[PDB]
Amino acid sequence: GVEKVPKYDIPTKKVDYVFIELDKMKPHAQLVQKELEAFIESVTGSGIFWKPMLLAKVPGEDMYLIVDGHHRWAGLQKLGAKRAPSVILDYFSDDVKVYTWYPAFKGDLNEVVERLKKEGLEVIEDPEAEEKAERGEIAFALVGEKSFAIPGGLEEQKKVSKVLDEMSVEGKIELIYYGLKEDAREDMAKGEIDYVFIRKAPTKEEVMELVKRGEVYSPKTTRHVLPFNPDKIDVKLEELF
Ligand SMILES: Nc1ncnc2c1ncn2[C@@H]1O[C@H](COP(=O)(O)O)[C@@H](O)[C@H]1O
Repeated sequence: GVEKVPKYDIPTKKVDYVFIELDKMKPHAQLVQKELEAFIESVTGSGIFWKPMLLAKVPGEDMYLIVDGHHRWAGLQKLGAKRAPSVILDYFSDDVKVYTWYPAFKGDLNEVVERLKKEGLEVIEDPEAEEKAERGEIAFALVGEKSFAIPGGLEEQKKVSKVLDEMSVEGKIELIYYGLKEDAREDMAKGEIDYVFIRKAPTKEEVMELVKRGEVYSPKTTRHVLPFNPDKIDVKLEELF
C-alpha cells in the first residue's frame, strides 16, 4: 500500500526492550503477505533485529496486544523463532491516540461498485453518508463526485478492503492509503484522486475487545499516533530462537 501521512514530529526516545514470547502476542490486523516476505528477507539478510515490537498488556490475560509489529511477529514465527524484543506501552494513556486510514482510488467507480455488490455489499447514494460513517452507523462512506453509503459493520468493512486489494492486484485501480481524509480532499481538488472511503476510526477499547474475541481488522484499519518511536536496538536474530 502506497501511504500519505502528516509529517508528524514524533520524538525518538531511548526505551529499553524486553524479550516477550511470540505466542503471548495477539494481532489486531490481517497480515499482508508481501510485508511479511520483505521482513523475512531483511532480517535473514543482516541477522540483526533492530526495531522492537510495540505491545500493550491485555487486561485480564497473560497476553499482549500487538500495537506495532504484525509482520515482524508473523515473520519471526514463520522462521521458527520464539521471542522478540519488545517495548511495553502505556496504551490507555491519553498520550496514545488511534486514528484510521482513508483508502482512496483513481479509476472506474462502476467496476468497483459491481465488485462490491458481488461480495454481498450494497452501495446506496446518500448525501449524509459521511456523517453516518463518522458516527459509526455504516461500514464506509464512499465520497467523490457522488456520496454513497455502504451499510454494515466489521464484516462489511473487511469485504470492502478485500475487494479493493483484489482490484489493486488486478490493476483495475490505483490505490493510496491516506492518513488524513482532508489530505485526500486536498489532493482530490487537485484531480489526483476520484474517491475516498471513510469509516469511523476504531477506539483503543474496541481494538482490545476485538483481540479478546480472537478477531482482527483488515490491514490499514488502525493508525496509531504514539508519544515516541523507540530508538533502534542491537539484537542478533540468533537470540530469538
Ligand atoms: N532486520 C530487521 N529487524 C527488525 N525490523 C525490521 C528489519 N527489517 C525490516 N524491519 C521492519 O519490519 C517491519 C515489518 O512490518 P511490521 O512488523 O508490520 O511493522 C517494518 O516496519 C520494517 O521496518
